[PDB]
Amino acid sequence: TFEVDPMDEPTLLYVLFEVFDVVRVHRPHRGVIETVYLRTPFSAGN
Amino acid sequence: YPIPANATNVPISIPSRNWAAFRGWAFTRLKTKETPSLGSGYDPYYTYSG
Amino acid sequence: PTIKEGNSRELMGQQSMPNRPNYIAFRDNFIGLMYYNSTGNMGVLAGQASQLNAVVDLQDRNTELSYQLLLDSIGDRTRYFSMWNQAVDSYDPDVRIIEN
Amino acid sequence: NSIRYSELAPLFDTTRVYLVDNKSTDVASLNYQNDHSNFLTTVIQNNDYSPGEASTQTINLDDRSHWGGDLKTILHTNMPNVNEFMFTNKFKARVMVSRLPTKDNQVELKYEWVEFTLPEGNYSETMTIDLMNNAIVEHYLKVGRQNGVLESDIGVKFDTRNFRLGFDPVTGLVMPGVYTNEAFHPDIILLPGCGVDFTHSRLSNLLGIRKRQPFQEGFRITYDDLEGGNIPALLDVDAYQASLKKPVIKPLTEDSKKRSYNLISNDSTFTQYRSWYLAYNYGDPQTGIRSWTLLCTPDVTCGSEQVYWSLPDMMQDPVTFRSTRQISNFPVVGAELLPVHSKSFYNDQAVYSQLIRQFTSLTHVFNRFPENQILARPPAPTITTVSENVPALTDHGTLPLRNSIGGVQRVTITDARRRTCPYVYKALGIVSPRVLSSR
Amino acid sequence: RYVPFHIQVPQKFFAIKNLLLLPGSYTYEWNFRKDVNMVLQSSLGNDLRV
Repeated sequence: TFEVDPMDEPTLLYVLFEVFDVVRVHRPHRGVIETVYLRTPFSAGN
Repeated sequence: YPIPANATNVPISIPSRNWAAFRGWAFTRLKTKETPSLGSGYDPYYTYSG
Repeated sequence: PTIKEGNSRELMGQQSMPNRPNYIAFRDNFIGLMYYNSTGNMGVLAGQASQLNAVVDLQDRNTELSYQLLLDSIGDRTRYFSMWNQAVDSYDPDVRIIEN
Repeated sequence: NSIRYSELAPLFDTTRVYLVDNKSTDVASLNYQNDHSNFLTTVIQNNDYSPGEASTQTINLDDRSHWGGDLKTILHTNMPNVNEFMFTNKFKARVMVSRLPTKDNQVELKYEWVEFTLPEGNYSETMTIDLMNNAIVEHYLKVGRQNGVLESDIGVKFDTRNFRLGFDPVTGLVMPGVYTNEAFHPDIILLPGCGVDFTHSRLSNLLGIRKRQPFQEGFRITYDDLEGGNIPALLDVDAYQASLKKPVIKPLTEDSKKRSYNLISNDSTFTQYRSWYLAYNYGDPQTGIRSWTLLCTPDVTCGSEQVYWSLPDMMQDPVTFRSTRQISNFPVVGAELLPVHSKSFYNDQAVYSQLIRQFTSLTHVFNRFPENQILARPPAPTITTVSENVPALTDHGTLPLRNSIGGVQRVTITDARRRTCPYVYKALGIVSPRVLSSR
Repeated sequence: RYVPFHIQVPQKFFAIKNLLLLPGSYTYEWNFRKDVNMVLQSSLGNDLRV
C-alpha cells in the first residue's frame, strides 16, 4: 500500500527486494569450468 | 512499474512465491523521460542525456 | 528589435546572452560503457572445452548500481583519478541548498 | 538418480531440461539486441514466481551422473525467393553503356560495369527471371541513352524460351517462322560486349545453369565457352512459301522490326547470339557447355543446405566439437533441414505467356521489347518453381550431456551462412534425459 | 569534437572480479552498447544522437 507525494511527470518507482545471488568457480580439469548460480529470494539457484 | 500524472496511489501485486531468504527493502524513484526499459543498445525512446 | 538581417539601424538594443554550459564525456567511473543487465548478447566466458557461460542477467537485476554501492567502503569516492572518473557526480551544497 | 530444480519437488527417471520460449517473449533484457537466432531463453519455466525472472536458475543434471538426451527443433525460418539476404538479388554482368562519335567513321568498343536492382517479394518462375529483365530496362536509359547504346545489342538479357527446337535442319535458319516457345529449359542470351557471372552471385542452383563442381569460384560462359551451333533466326519472315526466289539467302535486314537484327546483313545461317542451350546435348561436348556446366530441373530455393542448429550449453560436445559461445562459431550438434522444401506444380499459366502475361499489368517496366522475337517476356516450363513456406519436422542425432547445464541455455539458428536469420518467431527445445552409467 | 585518445576500459560483474584463473584453454566473448546517447553524459540534459 504505497503512497507518494503528488505526481506530475511519468516516473517509474524503482523498488528493490533484497535478494541473494552468489556463484562458485569450479575447476575439476585445468581449462574446464563448471558453472552454477543462485538468486534464492527470486526462485533461482542450483 | 510506471506511475503517471494524476495517479498518486500505486501498489504491487505478486502471486504465491517460494522465496526463502530476505535482507530487507530499499526503494527510490526513476524517470521514464530520462531512461527507458533498457536491455539493448539501439533504442529510439531515449531522447534525453541527463 | 527588428526582423532585418542584412543591414539595419534597429539592432541597437541587441545584447549578448552566452550559451548554457554543458560538457560531454564518460559517465562517472566508466559507467554505461558496456552492457549490464542486457543479455541479447551476453558477457559470455566459455572454454575451448567448456560450453558454459558467466553472465545470467535480467531486467529484475542490478549490475550498474553495484560498482558504486560496494565501493563506498574502500575510501570515499571523491579522490582525483583520470582513468575511472573516481570523483563522482556530486552537486554543490551551496547551489542546491540556497545559502541566502 | 534424479534431477534438480528450484524449491519444488524432483522426479525419478526420464525427467526434463527445458528450452521454453514463452518466458523469453515478455522480458526486455533477454532478446532486445539480437533476433530469435541466438537469443536467451531461460532454461526455466518457473510458475511459482514472477514470469521470466528466474534467469540464474538452471535445471540441473545431478553431480552424481553424466546423462544423455536429444534436441527438439520446430523451425520457422521462412526465407523468400527474392531477398537481399539470399543470392538472387544481385548479379554483376557486362552491359553496353557508352557509344558516341569520337573520330572519323569507326565506332569504338567501350564497356563499363554498373549495379542492378530488382523488385523483391515475388516467387514465380514466370516472375523471378522476368524481373531480372527489369535490370536492363532500368540501366540503358539512365546512363546509356544520352551518352550511349541502342536497342540492338541488348546485353545481360534473361530468357526462358528455347532456341534448338526452332532449328529445322534443311538450309540453316527457321524457314517459315520464328523460334520455339513452349515448355523448355531456361537459358541466357549473350552478345558482343556481355557475360553473366553466376558464381559471383552464387546463382547456380536456382535459375537454370548449374555446376558439376559447386566449389570453384570464377564463372566462364562469357561468349568464350559457348560454341557449337549458333542461334536460329528468321531468313525473311515475310517470303517462305508465299511468293515465287528461295529467300534463304536474303535474310533479316528488311522485316518486321529493324534494329539491325543480329543475323548479319545478307548471311546464310550464322547469328551473333551466343547462348547456353545451343550446344549442351545437341552436338559436340568437350570444352563447351557439358564439361563445366549442366542442365537440371529447377528448384525455387538453394535446395537443402545443411544448417547447424544447437542448444550447446546442455550437450558439452556430442562427438567432435570445440566451444566458442558467441555468434561467430557456435558449436554444432548435427545437420538439420531448413524449412525451404521445394514445391513444383503442373499448370499452364507459364507456357501461354506470350499473349496474356505481358499485358495483364499495364506498364512499360515489366517489359519494353514486345516483338523483336529474341529478347522478351520469359515463358516458363509446364512444371514451375513455387516458393512454399511450411514448418517442417526434422531433428539431430544422439550424444551424452554435461555435468552442469549452466544458468542460460542458448537456442541457436545457424542458417545458410554462419550468422543470424532475420525472419523468425519459433525457437524451441523440449529435452528428455535418460540414465546410462555413473562416474 | 575530434579526438585521438585511448584508455583501458571497464569490466564490472561480481562473478568476474577477484578471480585467479587456472592454466589451460579458455574463451572470452563480449559486446558494446553503441548508441551515443546512453554511453556519454550531458551537463544540461541535451541529446547527442538526436
